[PDB]
Amino acid sequence: AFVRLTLPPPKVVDRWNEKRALFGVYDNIGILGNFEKHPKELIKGPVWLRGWRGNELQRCVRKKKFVGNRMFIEDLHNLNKRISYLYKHFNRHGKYR
Amino acid sequence: VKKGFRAAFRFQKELERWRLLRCPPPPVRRSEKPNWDYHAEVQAFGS
Amino acid sequence: VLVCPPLRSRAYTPPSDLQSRLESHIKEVLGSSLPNNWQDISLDDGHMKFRLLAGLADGLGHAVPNSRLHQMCRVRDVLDFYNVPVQDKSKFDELVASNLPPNLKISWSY
Amino acid sequence: TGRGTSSRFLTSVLHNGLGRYVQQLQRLSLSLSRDAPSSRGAREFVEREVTDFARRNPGVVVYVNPRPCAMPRIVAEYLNGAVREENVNSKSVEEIKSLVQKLAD
Amino acid sequence: DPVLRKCELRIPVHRRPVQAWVESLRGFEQERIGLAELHPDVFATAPRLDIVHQVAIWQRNFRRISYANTKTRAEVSGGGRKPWQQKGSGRARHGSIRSPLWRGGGVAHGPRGPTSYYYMLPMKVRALGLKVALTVKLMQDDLHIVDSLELPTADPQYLTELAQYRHWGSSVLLVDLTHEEMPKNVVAATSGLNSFNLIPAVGLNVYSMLKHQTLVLTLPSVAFLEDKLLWQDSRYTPLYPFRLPYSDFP
RNA sequence: AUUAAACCUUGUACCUUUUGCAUAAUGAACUAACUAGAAAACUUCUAACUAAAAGAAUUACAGCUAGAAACCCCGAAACCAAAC
Ligand SMILES: [Mg+2]
Ligand SMILES: [Mg+2]
Ligand SMILES: [Mg+2]
Ligand SMILES: [Mg+2]
Ligand SMILES: [Mg+2]
Ligand SMILES: [Mg+2]
Repeated sequence: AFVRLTLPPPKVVDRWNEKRALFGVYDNIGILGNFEKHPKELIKGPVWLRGWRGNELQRCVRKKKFVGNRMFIEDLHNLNKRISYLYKHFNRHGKYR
Repeated sequence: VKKGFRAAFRFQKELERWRLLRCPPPPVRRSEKPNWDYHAEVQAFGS
Repeated sequence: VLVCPPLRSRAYTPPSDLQSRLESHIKEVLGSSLPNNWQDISLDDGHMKFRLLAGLADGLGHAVPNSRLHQMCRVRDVLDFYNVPVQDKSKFDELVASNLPPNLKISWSY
Repeated sequence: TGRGTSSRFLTSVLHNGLGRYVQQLQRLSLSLSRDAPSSRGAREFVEREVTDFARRNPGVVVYVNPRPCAMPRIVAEYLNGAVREENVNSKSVEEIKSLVQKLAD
Repeated sequence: DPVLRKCELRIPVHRRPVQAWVESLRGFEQERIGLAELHPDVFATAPRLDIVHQVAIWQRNFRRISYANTKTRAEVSGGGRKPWQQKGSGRARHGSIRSPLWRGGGVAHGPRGPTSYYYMLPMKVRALGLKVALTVKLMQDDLHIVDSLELPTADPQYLTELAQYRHWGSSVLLVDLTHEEMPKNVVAATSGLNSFNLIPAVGLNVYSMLKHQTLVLTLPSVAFLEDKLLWQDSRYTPLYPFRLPYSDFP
């Protein structure tokens, strides 16, 4: 194989930037705040998987439910095919029955 | 162009051996090299 | 113009006359002329503990750590706490001053 | 590997046992870090074992040079001029003590 | 005038309350001005570092969402027609130029879509983690109890110098009862300083305490934390979401 | 092994595969990069609280909650729709 003939540039991480310093604050907003807000409400992400977890087939179906009607034609077609592939895998294949 | 700094580092030492061994430098007295105090070494010689 | 006082050392050596200081401090705090069995007297009263421990810290220069504050149930516990010395010398400092044999040499890079 | 490697005959340095036995190990140098988990085991070695070892072998000059470091390294110098370096990264005091005694012998 | 604080709630008879040295940030030499009594079941619980590990990992994972994605062999452009006949050419059999065995093909088992790592520990477990973290700081002399956060001047330099004088760690976490009432002088100083991070009482978390060497707690915040956490034990199981009206819950 | 590179002694390529055998039969000129095990019903292990556990709907004659722990790749002849 081949390896670099020079050392790559040093990578410097500032561990006291604002994002890292205050990471985690308000994770106990509920228990310490009279349960006004559940901590799951603080997650920033796709609408269909805020405060939710599942396997890919479940993830595929959940993406369709929330934004199935606002998706592009090609993206929706690929999602439908992705669901049908996963369905036959998880429900008809695998070592265990 | 792979990730990481370590693979380059191990190779940089491989380059070190290639250059030094192919073209060795002239010998230098042990005094010039690190970890030398004259008095302590003299004591050990007698002991 | 708040000027930071010079940093204090975090090493404490028990004074020989520590007993005289402690007995005098107890007398001053409560004014009972050191009733017999003074050590057994408890520090349950919040005001009593604060006056005693704080006064000793000002004079001696060492104060009970918050972690060890609760275990100072009685004067005897307070007396024992001050008696034990506190050293700021690192374990390396002992090696440097240990007078190691000549064949052993140590150099500090930090 | 026998055909793939060099070989020699049994030998000594200067007829070590004919006259007076002279210790072959000449110098040991150990570099350590004040604040590093990997060198923690070696820091214990310097606290206790190094002093005993120095007196036991008075013909081995010992250099300890604590520095900001990632891997503690021991360099052994013999009288014939041969050098040997062994990595001590994250080794306990028991391992170092046994390892150093092999170098002296 | 010794500032004396005692537990408002009832301590178990067998347990003895822990104590702390109340301090004031107003003066450089105002190290000790009062004495406090901290509830044992909050500041003296048994030392268990697995719960700190459990909560610390939780404060890492549930938020996590990963956006790494790789196309599969069907989503890759092209690869519809069969490249060549099975036999007669002396080459292996392939049904699409876009397969996992082909340069430019689709990944075999790669990251798919956005993934979520969301899970919540039980309510008592995460509350217990806060109690454990509180004791660890107290015993290791990293927790300082203060009456109020008032400072003589807004200059950041004063706050940094004071920490060294009092032997506090480089990174200090400051907790106040409520965000709205916090003094303006502290606000200016802490904002300019990276290591000194100021949070409100409700935003206390295990991860923040682990990252920050020392922790400064105001007296009202200690009472606030003491009630919240000690409510978690001696409580029923929720008939409802707690936010809904309850007979004896704020 | 050897004083000595070769002479002297010992030794039926590899993988897959056939029965657990090959002197078979498949596959490989060589180099670099790429190229195939994925899910938590039941079980085990680890903790929180405990006739109760769970941050609403769930389960319970010691349970309940949370964590960790699992099930691949390439390849037809074809079939249907719509263009050309
Ligand atoms: Mg296609
Ligand atoms: Mg076709
Ligand atoms: Mg095909
Ligand atoms: Mg691609
Ligand atoms: Mg071939
Ligand atoms: Mg197939």
